[PDB]
Amino acid sequence: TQNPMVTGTSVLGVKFDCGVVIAADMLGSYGSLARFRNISRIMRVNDSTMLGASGDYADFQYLKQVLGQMVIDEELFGDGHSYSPRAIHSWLTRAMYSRRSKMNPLWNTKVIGGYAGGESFLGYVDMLGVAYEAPSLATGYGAYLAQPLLREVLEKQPVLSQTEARELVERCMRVLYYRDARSYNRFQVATVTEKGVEIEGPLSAQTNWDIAHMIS
Amino acid sequence: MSYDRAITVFSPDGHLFQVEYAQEAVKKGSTAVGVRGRDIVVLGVEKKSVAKLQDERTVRKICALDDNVCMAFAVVASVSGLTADARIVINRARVECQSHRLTVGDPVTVEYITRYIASLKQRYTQSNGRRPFGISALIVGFDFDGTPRLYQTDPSGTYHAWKANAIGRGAKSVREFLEKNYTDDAIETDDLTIKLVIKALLEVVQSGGKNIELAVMRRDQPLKILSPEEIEKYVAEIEKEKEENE
Amino acid sequence: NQYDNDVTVWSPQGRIHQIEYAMEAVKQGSATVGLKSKTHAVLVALKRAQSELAAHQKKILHVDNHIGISIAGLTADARLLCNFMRQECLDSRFVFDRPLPVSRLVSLIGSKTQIPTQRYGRRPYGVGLLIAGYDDMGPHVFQTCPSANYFDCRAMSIGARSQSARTYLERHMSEFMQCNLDELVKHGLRALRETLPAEQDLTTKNVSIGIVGKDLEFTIYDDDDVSPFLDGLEERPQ
Amino acid sequence: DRGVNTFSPEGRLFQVEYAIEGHKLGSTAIGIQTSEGVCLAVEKRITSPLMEPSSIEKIVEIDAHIGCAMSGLIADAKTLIDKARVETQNHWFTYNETMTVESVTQAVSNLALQFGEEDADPGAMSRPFGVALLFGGVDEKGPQLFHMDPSGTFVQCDARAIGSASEGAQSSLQEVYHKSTTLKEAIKSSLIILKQVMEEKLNATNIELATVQPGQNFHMFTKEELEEVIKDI
Amino acid sequence: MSSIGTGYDLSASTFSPDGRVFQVEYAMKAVENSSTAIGIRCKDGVVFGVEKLVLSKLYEEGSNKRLFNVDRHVGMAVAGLLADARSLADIAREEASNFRSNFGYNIPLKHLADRVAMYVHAYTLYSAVRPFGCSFMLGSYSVNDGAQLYMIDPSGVSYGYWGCAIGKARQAAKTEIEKLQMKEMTCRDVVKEVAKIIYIVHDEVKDKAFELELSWVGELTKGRHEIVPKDVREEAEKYAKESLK
Amino acid sequence: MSRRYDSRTTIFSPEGRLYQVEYAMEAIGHAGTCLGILANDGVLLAAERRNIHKLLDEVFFSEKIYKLNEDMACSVAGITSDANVLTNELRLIAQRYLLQYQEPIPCEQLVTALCDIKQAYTQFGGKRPFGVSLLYIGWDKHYGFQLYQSDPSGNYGGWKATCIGNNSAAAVSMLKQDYKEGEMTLKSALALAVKVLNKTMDVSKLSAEKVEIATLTRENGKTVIRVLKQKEVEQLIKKHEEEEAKAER
Amino acid sequence: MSRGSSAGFDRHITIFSPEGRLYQVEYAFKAINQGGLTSVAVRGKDCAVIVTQKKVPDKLLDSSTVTHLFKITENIGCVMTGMTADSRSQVQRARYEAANWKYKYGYEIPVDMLCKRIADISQVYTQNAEMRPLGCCMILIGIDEEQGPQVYKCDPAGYYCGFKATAAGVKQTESTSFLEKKVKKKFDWTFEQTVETAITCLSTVLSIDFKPSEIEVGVVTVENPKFRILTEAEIDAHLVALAERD
Amino acid sequence: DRKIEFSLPDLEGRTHIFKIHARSMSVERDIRFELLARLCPNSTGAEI
Amino acid sequence: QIHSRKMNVSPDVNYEELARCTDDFNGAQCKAVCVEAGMIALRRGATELTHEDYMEGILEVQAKKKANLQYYA
Amino acid sequence: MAERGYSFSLTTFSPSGKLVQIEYALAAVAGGAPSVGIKAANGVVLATEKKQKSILYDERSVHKVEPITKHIGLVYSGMGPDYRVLVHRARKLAQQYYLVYQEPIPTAQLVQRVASVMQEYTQSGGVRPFGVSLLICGWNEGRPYLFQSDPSGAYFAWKATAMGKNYVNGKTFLEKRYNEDLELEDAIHTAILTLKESFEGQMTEDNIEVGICNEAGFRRLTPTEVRDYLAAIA
Repeated sequence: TQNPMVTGTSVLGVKFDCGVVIAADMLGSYGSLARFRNISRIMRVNDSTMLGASGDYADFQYLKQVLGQMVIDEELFGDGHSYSPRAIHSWLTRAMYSRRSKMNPLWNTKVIGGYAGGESFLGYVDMLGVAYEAPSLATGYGAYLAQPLLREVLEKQPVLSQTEARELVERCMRVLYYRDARSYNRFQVATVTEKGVEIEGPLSAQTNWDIAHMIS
Repeated sequence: MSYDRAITVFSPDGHLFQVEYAQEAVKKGSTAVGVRGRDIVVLGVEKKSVAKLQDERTVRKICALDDNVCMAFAVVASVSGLTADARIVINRARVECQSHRLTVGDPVTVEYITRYIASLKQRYTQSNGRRPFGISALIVGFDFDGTPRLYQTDPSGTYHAWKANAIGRGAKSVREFLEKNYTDDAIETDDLTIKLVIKALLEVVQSGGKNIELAVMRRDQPLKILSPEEIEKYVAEIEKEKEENE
Repeated sequence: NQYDNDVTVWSPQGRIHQIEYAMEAVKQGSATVGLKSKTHAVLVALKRAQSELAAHQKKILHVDNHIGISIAGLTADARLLCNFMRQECLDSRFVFDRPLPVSRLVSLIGSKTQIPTQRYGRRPYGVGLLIAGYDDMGPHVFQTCPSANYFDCRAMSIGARSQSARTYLERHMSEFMQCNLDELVKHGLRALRETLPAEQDLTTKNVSIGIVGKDLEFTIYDDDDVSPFLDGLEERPQ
Repeated sequence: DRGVNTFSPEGRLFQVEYAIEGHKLGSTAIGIQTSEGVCLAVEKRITSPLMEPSSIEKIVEIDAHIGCAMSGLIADAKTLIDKARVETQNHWFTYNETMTVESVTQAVSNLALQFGEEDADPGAMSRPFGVALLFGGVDEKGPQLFHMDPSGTFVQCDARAIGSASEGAQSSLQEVYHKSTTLKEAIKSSLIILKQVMEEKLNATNIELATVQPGQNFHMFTKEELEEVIKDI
Repeated sequence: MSSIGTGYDLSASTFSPDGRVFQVEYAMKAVENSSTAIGIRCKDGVVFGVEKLVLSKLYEEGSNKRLFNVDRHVGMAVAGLLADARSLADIAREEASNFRSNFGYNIPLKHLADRVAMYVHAYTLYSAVRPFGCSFMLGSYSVNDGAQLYMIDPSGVSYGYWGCAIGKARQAAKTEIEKLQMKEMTCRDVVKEVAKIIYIVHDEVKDKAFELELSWVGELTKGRHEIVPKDVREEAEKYAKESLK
Repeated sequence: MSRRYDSRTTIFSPEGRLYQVEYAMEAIGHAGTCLGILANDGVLLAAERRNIHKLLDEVFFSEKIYKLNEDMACSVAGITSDANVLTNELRLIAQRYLLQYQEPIPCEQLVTALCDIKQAYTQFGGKRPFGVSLLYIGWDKHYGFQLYQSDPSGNYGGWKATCIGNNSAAAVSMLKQDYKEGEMTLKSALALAVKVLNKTMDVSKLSAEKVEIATLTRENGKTVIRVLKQKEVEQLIKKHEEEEAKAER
Repeated sequence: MSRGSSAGFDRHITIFSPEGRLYQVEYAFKAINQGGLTSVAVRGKDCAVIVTQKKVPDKLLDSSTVTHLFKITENIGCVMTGMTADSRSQVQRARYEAANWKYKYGYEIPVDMLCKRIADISQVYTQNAEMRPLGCCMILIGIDEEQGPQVYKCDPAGYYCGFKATAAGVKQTESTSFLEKKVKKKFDWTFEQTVETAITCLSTVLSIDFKPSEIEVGVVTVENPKFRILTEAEIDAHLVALAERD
Repeated sequence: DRKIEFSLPDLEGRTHIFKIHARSMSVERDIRFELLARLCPNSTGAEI
Repeated sequence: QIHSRKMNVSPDVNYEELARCTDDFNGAQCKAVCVEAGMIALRRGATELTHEDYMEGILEVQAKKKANLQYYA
Repeated sequence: MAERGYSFSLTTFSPSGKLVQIEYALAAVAGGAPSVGIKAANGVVLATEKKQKSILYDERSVHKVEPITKHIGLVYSGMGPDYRVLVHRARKLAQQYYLVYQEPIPTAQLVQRVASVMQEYTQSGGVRPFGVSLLICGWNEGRPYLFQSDPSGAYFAWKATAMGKNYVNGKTFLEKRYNEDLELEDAIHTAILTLKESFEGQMTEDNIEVGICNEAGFRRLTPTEVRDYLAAIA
């Protein structure tokens, strides 16, 4: 059980899976330790025309992964005319890489969430710093996994999948809670959705504020 | 370059050119006979190619590769008395034998070195640029068990054990000759074992018994090369009995 | 003759003969049918034999228990690819952890078969392989031939006198998708009977059948385990 | 300078057609499969009774419980066996059950056509195997004997005889053996067939008999042990 | 004779008295045996149009492999020996793969074509492997230098074109492209244009019966190389049929 | 045969017997005579250098007789171009032996190390066979002064008098004939060396431009090897010369 | 016949012909005549100028995209002359060699060293048994920041010779002769002069005279710290000046 | 119309023709001819 | 095609499919093949030349012979 | 078969006993520019025909008498590529030598080491020999040196020799005119005459380069300096 002291972190990557789409929110803020150097930052990338990848935790470890997944995707599409890669092979091969790098004791964690459909099935895969792949109803990794995911679990517990409206209220609730409870981040989120044409998610914008407990 | 010229071409003969050809060399230069005895398996050579100003210590036609396995050879090719080809084969086979001891102990068996040597020429047939060695060695020895063995290898690299086998100056001829002399009595008696070797050599006798060099080797023990002087003692008496059969 | 002794000797046509001579081995070798529905992929094979004291040669091979191949041509070249393919599968579950797509493997072998046709004197592999597979996408019937060119086909038949089988597949292009596991197998027998004379039809002992699809994993059926599939005997014209 | 492989206009390798002719020159191998074992019988190809029948590499061990008999070019066979041997003993170490006789057969057939030199590969051969092999061993489904030949044709066999006349070796098998019958009789049938392809009449000296059973496993026979199985001609 | 078909091609370590080895000239002949692949360059992408020779109607997609995806902005339409077609696809692609990792950006076509061209000529030099003998085009839309179209022939010569066609009807086709406009106009207007050239050139002493395949690589597909949709393909084809008659 | 299946050493003979070696032996005969005679306080080597021309820079006195080690020297008969790689190789082996053994290296050991490289070149690796026979001269304390002969093929023998070069057959028999055993001294073996060298060679005059002479002499129990300089060489020639002159008309 | 002799190994694997020059190397020169690219390079004191046919056969080709001027260093430039297949392979090779060097030395490369170094690489191609020499000529332009503008040319095999004025192509002998008169009666150089002299000599030999979208003139001027392609805008200006000049 | 490669008599075909000649002259019957035919390579009818 | 006109046109022969199977057979050789195809057909009790009949004819006409050396042939 | 394959190869031996290949290499050098080298015994001179004719050659960084190290120069004939690799390796080896001893390499040790390298190509098969014959000059230890290394990979000691165009005639003049021990200035005069025998088309305003090696060291000389000697004796 591990968690390296991160320098340049993306704290949170939100994710809930729906019927043909995924809605992801990705933190705008890039903390480089305590100082927040860069907000503008979208951590969700476009690999290909039917895949997307969104990661939280170290951003450096992310940028190393985006080009590598780019060369793996480039080998696979060559074979067809418009064939696109399934989520599971790329995410699982990367899992084996992180299990090996975890054993090497000086390393930095990243945890990514891939959405793709390259099969006859829409796959939601995760590669973690610890490694494993699984399906999830609603997901959050890193700092989300620790504190909001449990709030999400609470919800998930009697009602297996939430509605659209209820996920939006939670998102709004959530950003408040992260700024308040975790440090590095900001309220500021980018809303990114991936679909069968590519990933679309414009620049991170400010959203609801409340670092007030003077009112509580 | 031509198809026939190339090292690759399996030929209508149904067997690779360079393997076939190495097999047609196992007569002429030097003669090596080895017979099996209970107490000594003995190899003898005739012709070390010595003018008797040339060192006999330098030329080994009977070299002990192990401490209970020894081998004697002969072969055909261009330029007489040719120490070189035989000499590389002694060097790789002897080191390998010492390396075997280090890995898995005690004196290494007759049959194992012979298996290694036959495969050594074989692997070369796959390997780049390499033809097999044209050599047949009469691997003579005792096992760690003490079970006497007499083994022979051929140029392709198929090996068989025999009770007694002879090569060189016409392989086929010396094999045939040795079969009249061999008896089950010959193997039991220590005097007869030496004479059986000498008896095959003599049908291409050259220059005394000082030319002919014999060794006895025992169960775990180093090669003992009998004096060039001792050999002469057997030849004078035997040579007379020899004339009569052929 | 002369072009194929080497490879670097190019022809006055502009096409290498070593590849063309390699295709003719495929004509010597066993007739095969490979067909797909859209849930299943069926390999219907003709077994040939050297002795009838010995069991007839299994022409469905396990590459993995989800893709299998049926071989037509040089057997030594076939087995060499069989092993190569087998390891690739093992590799794919080992790293990726899933059932290997047929599509990733035909392309990978297609890259590898090109290399010795270009290497000086070396063969193009004188074997045509029909890979029948059901992966996550659904069924694929793939052709690799001695040319590194591969086809994605719905149904094709390769091997000795398979041409006669191909004509019946064209009539029944429509029927394939529509067909069940049982039905698709009866068409493979129909296609397979064309290969053989108008004096005779199929027997249990010269037919090997390999089924992979939605219903069950890759199982190979031998000498008399073919029987429940087998029943269905259709027209052979003169 | 030149290539390696040469296809004939007939549509098949020249070197592979030559490799078949290669088989006709050598020893003979008969293997007979029973559900009580697989026996392999081969001649050394005698010319003197001084040649021991006690320990001669014609039947060699791939594994502790798999024996392999060769025909054709004898020498070259020992290299095929060595490659199969390394694969088989690693599998035996790992599994501690049995190493499929069928896999081993499939593996060797890869070595038949692979060969390159002259600006291809230094690690690959300059020749085709003109070896045909009978791998007879004991496996978890049962005792199995597989036949491989220079073309690379892996086929499963209940009973197969291959020799210096391929047509001859099998035809004698038709007369004498039938698939199902005792272990003792399977050996009996190997020897009769072996004598038929061979020039000369059967003796203890001319052959080596090795039986692989699930009950005894591979046994390499020595001269006292040879006399026992000879009794049944 | 300007070529000998036995003598000076016994090894790939040869030259010939004119200055060019005969094996390379034969390699242009190999491309003649197959049908034509045309690709016309816009400034908003490239559009390919290849005619694919068919023998059966049990063929489905990913058959013959006339269109390859070299990258997520590089397209390839090929002509000639399909066997040879797979290795050239590998060579371009591997160069692309290393490039993507290290450099971290979209490849400029000006660099790729010369870089690949070196490799195509490099097999010809060697006698470890024989010359190539399929011809290909690279067509890319990038922000790196815009839309660019190159053609690399099995000799290893790389040249710029707004319109190139490689086949056995390459000479007749290239002239035909020059009469039409496509240089400045969008991929959507162009697709129609690539199809018609193939039908008009289409002879019965240089080609056989074909099914049309066309391909995008431009702004509409958002960089990436995809095959044109069936609906769109059939309108581009419908003009192609009308234009011949 | 009716055609060689050689044209490379990555392909081999149509008999499996290597013709190239017999042409190599002929190559020593083309080149000038090399002879070694034994002495009872040294060993000396006499060789005919490639250079006969008047114009010699003469910075080297070693151009066919190379001193390798602090115990051994060798000579070349054959192609000069071949020695240069060999001589540097021999230096490495010779010092390599000392490092482990630290003994006055025996002549039989140095020669066997070299024979490994020559036999491999002929078998594979695509390298052309050698065309030099080298004569190794050295001292060990276990048999004495020794002379060994190495052949292009890897064929070796210990001698105490041997000659190769300018028809080998004649030369070895002649060198033996004039050699005596246990009657010798270094000055007289040297005077004799020129005389025999004169007879095998076409010249009846011979000079230090034509010839290069080396001694290996053991002093105070250690072997000092020098290849001699021209004025010293001339003195051995003039000693011989008076006798040669009487033969002549 | 032709230069060299077919007999023996010299086209199967690269081993010298009787001439002592490789069979492939003598043939290697002939490869320029195959190309049809005729170049003359003239050296100023303010710039080094190269003028070559760009070989655009039709305006269907894009004049910009087609090139034969390459940027092989940070401001060293070259032009390719001869068989195009050879020419791209040489360009890419030169580029690797160029980058490595720039780093090591740590500053931009002398024109002389770059030509010398490619000349060493091309010998490698000659010597190796699989490969064959390059059939092309690289004409490098650049201004050394000591000596001044230098024009070098490397031959197909990898011959190197110094040049202050050079020509290469089909009509190599004729182009060098027109330039030889101009070198003798040396004008004082400026951007315009040097360019005018290069084009004029190439236009006498061919006797057509160039179009302003069919040649590519490449300069390394003191005003640019980059390698620059003149393009149609600049060339058109020099071309109308030629007719009028004399 | 056709090309046929003319090949030497197979193993059954040579045994059969020898049998016919063998009976005519004085031979010991149980004949070792079969053992020799199988051992040896392809042998023509003239040869037997 | 031209040869099928000479004899008869069966539903079974498909020219496109046939071309793939075989390699390097010219006109003269082909005529011999069509004559051979007919030989097969007469044995069957047919007048039709089947697709299988054309194929088989190809093998008899060359150097190739029944009962091949190869163990896949 | 015939003689063609056997004799040419250096993957196997010539049946002549000496290799027909090195002889081929000398012919190459004959087709090259004419080069003379003479050790005076007051210094060494290397002179060669260098093609200017209008000054078409950069003589500011590229030459035909070229320094390996401080006091060693080489002048060459024959194949141009073969030489360029030979120069670069030779300087590399020299620099390793200057690094270790702290003395620039002498000609006599250098030729022997250089010969080992050229022998490797004369041994290796598929690899042809270096087709340059080198004239190495030097002044080290207080003594001038001139050596000849031929394409075989052998080194020979000469006081004066000739290469390039009509070498047979060069060697004959050298023996005839040359005397042991002379002045370096008189020595250049006979070297320019040695070239003049088989120059071809004769010298223009300057169409030769000479480099001198002496007590102060090896220096290639400038076109002006070179011209002064040519007036004295053409």
